Amino acid sequence: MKDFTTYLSTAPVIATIWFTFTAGLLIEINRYFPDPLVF
Amino acid sequence: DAALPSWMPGADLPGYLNGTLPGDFGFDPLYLGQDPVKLKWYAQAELMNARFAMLAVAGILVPELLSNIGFSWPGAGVAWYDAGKFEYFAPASSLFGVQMLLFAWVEIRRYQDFVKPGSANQDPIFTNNKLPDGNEPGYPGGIFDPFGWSKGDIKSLKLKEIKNGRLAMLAFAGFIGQAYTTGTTPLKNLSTHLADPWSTTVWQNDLARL
Amino acid sequence: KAGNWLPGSDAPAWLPDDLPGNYGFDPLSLGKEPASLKRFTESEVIHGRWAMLGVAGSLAVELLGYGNWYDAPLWAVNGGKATWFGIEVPFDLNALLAFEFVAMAAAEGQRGDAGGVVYPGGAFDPLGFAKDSSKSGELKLKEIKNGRLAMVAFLGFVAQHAATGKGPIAALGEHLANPWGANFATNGISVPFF
Amino acid sequence: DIAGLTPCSESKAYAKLEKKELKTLEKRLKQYEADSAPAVALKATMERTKARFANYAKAGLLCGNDGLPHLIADPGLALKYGHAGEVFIPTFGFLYVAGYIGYVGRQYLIAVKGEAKPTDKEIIIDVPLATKLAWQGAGWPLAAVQELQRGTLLEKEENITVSPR
Amino acid sequence: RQSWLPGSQIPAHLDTPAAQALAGNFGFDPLGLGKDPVALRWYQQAELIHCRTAMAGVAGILIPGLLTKAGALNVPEWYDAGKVAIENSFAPWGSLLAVQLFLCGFVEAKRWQDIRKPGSQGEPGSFLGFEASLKGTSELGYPGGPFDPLGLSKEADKWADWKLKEVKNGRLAMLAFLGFVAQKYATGAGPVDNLAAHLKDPWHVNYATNGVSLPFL
Ligand code: CLA
Ligand code: CLA
Ligand SMILES: CC1=C[C@H](O)CC(C)(C)[C@H]1/C=C/C(C)=C/C=C/C(C)=C/C=C/C=C(C)/C=C/C=C(C)/C=C/C1=C(C)C[C@H](O)CC1(C)C
Ligand SMILES: CC1=C[C@H](O)CC(C)(C)[C@H]1/C=C/C(C)=C/C=C/C(C)=C/C=C/C=C(C)/C=C/C=C(C)/C=C/C1=C(C)C[C@H](O)CC1(C)C
Ligand SMILES: CC(=O)/C=C/C=C(C)/C=C/[C@H]1[C@H](C)CCCC1(C)C
Repeated sequence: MKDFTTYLSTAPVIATIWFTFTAGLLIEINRYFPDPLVF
Repeated sequence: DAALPSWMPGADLPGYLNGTLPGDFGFDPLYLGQDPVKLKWYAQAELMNARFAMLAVAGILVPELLSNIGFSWPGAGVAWYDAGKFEYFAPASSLFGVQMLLFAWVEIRRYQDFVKPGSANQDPIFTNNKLPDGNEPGYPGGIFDPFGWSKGDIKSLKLKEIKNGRLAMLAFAGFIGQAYTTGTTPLKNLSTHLADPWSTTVWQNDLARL
Repeated sequence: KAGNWLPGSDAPAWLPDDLPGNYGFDPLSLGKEPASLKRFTESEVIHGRWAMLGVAGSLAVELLGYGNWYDAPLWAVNGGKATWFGIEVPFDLNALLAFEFVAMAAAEGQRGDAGGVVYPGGAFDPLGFAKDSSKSGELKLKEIKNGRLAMVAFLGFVAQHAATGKGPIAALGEHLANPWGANFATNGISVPFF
Repeated sequence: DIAGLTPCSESKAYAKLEKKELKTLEKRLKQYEADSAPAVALKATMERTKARFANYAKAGLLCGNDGLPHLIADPGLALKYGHAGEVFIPTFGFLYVAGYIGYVGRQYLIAVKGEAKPTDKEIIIDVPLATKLAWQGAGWPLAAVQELQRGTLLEKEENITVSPR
Repeated sequence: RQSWLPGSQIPAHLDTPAAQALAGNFGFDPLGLGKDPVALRWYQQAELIHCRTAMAGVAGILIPGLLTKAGALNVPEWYDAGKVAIENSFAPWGSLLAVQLFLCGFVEAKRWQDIRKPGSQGEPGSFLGFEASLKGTSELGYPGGPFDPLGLSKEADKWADWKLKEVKNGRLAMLAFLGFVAQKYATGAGPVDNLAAHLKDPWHVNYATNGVSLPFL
C-alpha cells in the first residue's frame, strides 16, 4: 500500500485530485449561488 | 485527615483544612480553599457575610413576628421587601450616601487591620483609648466585647458563631427564593406550611405554577 | 513629618521628614525621584497659594452680593462692563487679556528664571514673619495645609456647581435649611440608581 | 450619476434587455408541452434569469446606455457611492487567496530544501507536510509581515547567481 | 501541563520557558503565529490590549443593557446608542472622532515607544517630572505608577493568579463582542433580548432555527 500511496502522491495524480476538488467546489458554489457578479 | 467532626464520616477530606479555622468540617468538593491566601481571604469573607446575614434574618423575622401580636408601631404591615418605598424622615438617597461614607470608614479600618493585625487598634482622636494587643483579623474584641464574653470558651463560642452564620446565610437565601417564587412574606409561608405540611411543599407549589 | 495619612502604614522611604506637610501620602510613588519631587513641591505650593486666593475671592464676591463665582465673566459673554466693588471698569475682554498676559508672563518668567525658588522672602516678606528659621517650618506646615484645603474646596465648588447649578454660598444655606433633602445624593447625577 | 451612468434599477435599456431574454426563452418554450423535461428546464432557466436581473438591480449596479452593468474600479468612488462590492472587496479577496497559495508553496519549498533529495519531494508530493502547511497558511499575511520585519524574507545579494555582465 | 487539546502535539515554541511565563498558556497555536519570539511578544501585547478593550466594551454593553431590562436605567441598544448619543450632543461625530484620534494617538505612540524599548519613557526632562512614573514593571504590558492606584500588583503570590483572571476574562470578552455582532446580524435584537428569548424556549430558539447560521438546513 506504501507504493500505491507513493504513486498517488506523484505530481500528476495530486494535480488531478486537487484540480477536480477545486473545480467541483467552484461548480457547486456557482450552482448554489447562481450568477454571482458582485459581493 | 484527623479526628475532628466531618461532613461525611469516612470520606477522604482535603488536607489543607487542619481544624485551625472555626467550624472546620472538611467540606470543599470544589477545592476552593486550596490556596492559603485565598482561604485566608475567604475566612474573613465568610465571617463578615455570616454576621451580616444574621442581622438580616433577625431584622426580617422580628418585625413580622411583632406585627402579628398586639404590639404596634408605624411600619408593621409592610413586608421586608416593601420597606424601600416607605415614607421616612429623609429620602433613601441621602441615607444611602451617609451609610456609604460611614461603611467606607469602618471597612477601610477593618481592611487596614486585616492586611496587618494590630495596625488599627488605636483610636485616632483619643490616644488613650485602644484595643488589646492580642488580636486577630475578624475578631476585634476590646470595646467590641464590653462584657468580656470571649474570655471563656472561645472555641465553642466561635463554633456557635460560624454555625449560626451559615444557618442565617441559608435562611436569607431561602427568604429571597420564597419571595421570588411565592411572592409573600416568609412567616406567611411558614404558617401556610404549618397548617397542612403534606400539601404545602416546594414541589407542589412549583408544580401548580408549571 | 506632620503625621500619617493611613494609620498603621509605614511612610515611604523617599519622602524627607523635614519637608513641610509630610504625611507619608504617596500611594502612586510619583515623587520617587528627587528631581521630580522638587518640581512637584514648588508646583504644590504655588497651587495652594493660587487656590487660597481663588477660594477667598469666590467666597468674598458671593458674600458681598456681587454674584457667584460662575457669573463673573458673564458680562463679556453678552456684552457689558465689569464692576469691581460696584465701581465701573472701562476695560473690555480684548484689552484685559493683553495686560494680564503681559504682566503674568513677566512675573512668572522672573519667578521661573531663579531655578524653582519656593520660599523667596525678602521683598515678598516686608513684615519679617520668617526672620528666624526655627519657626519658619511651622508656618510652612500651616501654609501647605491651608493650600490643600483650598484646592479641595475649589474642586468642591466646581463639582457642586456642575451637579446642581447654585453657588457655594447658596448651596451652604440650602444644605443648612434642608440637610437630608439637599446634599450630594439629592442632586440626581451622583447616584443614578437613586 | 458617476461618469454619466444611470443605476440599473432605473434604466430602460436594462428592462428591455431583460424582456428580450425572457421573450426568446418563452418563444422557445412554446414549442414543448407542459409536463415535459425540456419545459421544466426552460422554466428553470427563466426563473434563473429573473433572479439574476432582480439581484443585479438590487445590488445597486450602474448601467450604461447599452443596458449592461458597469464596474467602479476607483477606490474613492466605490467607497463613496456604495460600489465597494464590485472592485475592492474581490480585490482583497484575491490578494488573500493569492498570498495564501504563494505562502503555502514557499513554505513547502523551504521545508523540503534542507532534506537529502528535494527533487523527489518536488515530483512526488509529501501529502502530510503539504496538508499541514495548507492548513497553517491561514495566517499568511501575519507570517509574511513578520518575515519581512525580521529580514528573513529575502536572500542576500552574495548568495544569488548573476551573469558575468 | 494544561492544554487546549489533551493529546495534541504542543508546539515547541510554546514550550519554551519564556513562552510558559505568559498568563493563560494552553498551547494553542495551530497556525504557528508565535514561532518568532519577537512576533510572540508583539502578539502578547496585542492580546493584552484586546483583552482590556474588549472587557471595557462588553461591560459597557452588557451592564447598561441589563439595567435597561430592569428599572435601573433606560440605555438604548449598543447598535443604536451612537445615534441617540450624537443626536442631543455638543459636537458632531467627525469633530469628536478627530479629538479622539489625537488623544488616543499620543498615548498609543508612547506605549509603542515603550514596547520598542522597555522603560524608555523615563527619559529625564521629557514629561515635566512625570517621566519617572511612566516606566513600567519588568514585564511588558504591565505598567505601574499612575496606573494601578490601589497597588494590588505588589503581592507576588497573587500576581501570577491575578494575570490569569485578566487574560482569560478578556478572551471571553473578545468572544462576547463577537457574539454581539453575529447576533445583531442574525436576530435583529439586542444581546439581553436574545438571552431572554432563548431562555423562554431553548429547544426552538437558537442558531439552528434562525435560518441564517445554517442555510443548508
Ligand atoms: C491606482 C491609481 C489611482 C488613480 C489613477 C486614482 C484616481 C482618482 N482618485 Mg484614487 N485612490 C487610489 C488610487 C488611484 N486613484 C488608492 C490606492 C486609494 C486608496 C488610498 C485611493 C483613494 C481615493 C480616495 C479616498 C479618493 C480618490 C479619488 C480619486 C479621483 C480624484 C482624486 C485624484 O486624482 O487624486 C488622487 C487620489 C488620492 C491621492 C487619494 C486621496 C484623495 C484626494 C486627496 C482627492 C480628495 C479631494 C476631493 C474629494 C476631490 C473631489 C473633487 C470634487 C469631485 C468634489 C481620481 C479619478 C477621490 C474621489 O474622486 O472621490 C470619489 C477621493 O476622494 N481615491
Ligand atoms: C511556490 C510557487 C510559486 C511562487 C511563490 C511564485 C512566485 C512568483 N513568481 Mg512564479 N512560477 C511558479 C511558481 C511560483 N511562483 C511555477 C510553477 C511556474 C511555472 C508555470 C512559475 C512561473 C513564473 C513566471 C514566468 C514568472 C513568475 C514570476 C513570479 C513572481 C511574481 C508573482 C507572480 O504571481 O507571478 C506569476 C506566477 C505564475 C505565472 C505561476 C503560478 C503557479 C501557481 C499558482 C504557484 C503554485 C503552484 C504549485 C504547484 C503549488 C505548490 C504545491 C505544494 C504546496 C505541494 C513571484 C515572486 C514572475 C517573475 O519573473 O518575477 C517577477 C514571472 O515572470 N513565475
Ligand atoms: C498627592 C497625590 C499623590 C498620590 O500618590 C496620587 C494622587 C492621588 C494623584 C495625589 C493627589 C492629588 C490631588 C488630590 C490633586 C488635586 C489637586 C487640586 C484639586 C488642585 C487644584 C487647584 C485649584 C486651583 C489652583 C484653583 C484656582 C482658582 C482660582 C485662581 C479662581 C479664580 C477666580 C476667582 C477668584 C473667582 C472668580 O469669580 C472667577 C475666577 C477668576 C476663576
Ligand atoms: C488565537 C488564534 C491563533 C491561532 O494560530 C489561529 C486562530 C484560531 C485564528 C486564533 C484565534 C483568534 C481569534 C479567535 C481572534 C479573535 C479576536 C477577537 C474576537 C477580538 C475582539 C475584540 C473586540 C473588541 C476589542 C471589542 C471592543 C468593543 C468596544 C470598544 C465596544 C464599544 C461600544 C460600546 C461600549 C457601546 C456602544 O453603544 C457601541 C460601541 C461603540 C460598539
Ligand atoms: C505655552 C508656551 O509656549 C510655553 C510656556 C512654557 C514655560 C513658561 C516654561 C518655562 C520654564 C520652564 C519651567 C523650564 C525652565 C525655563 C522656564 C522659562 C522657567
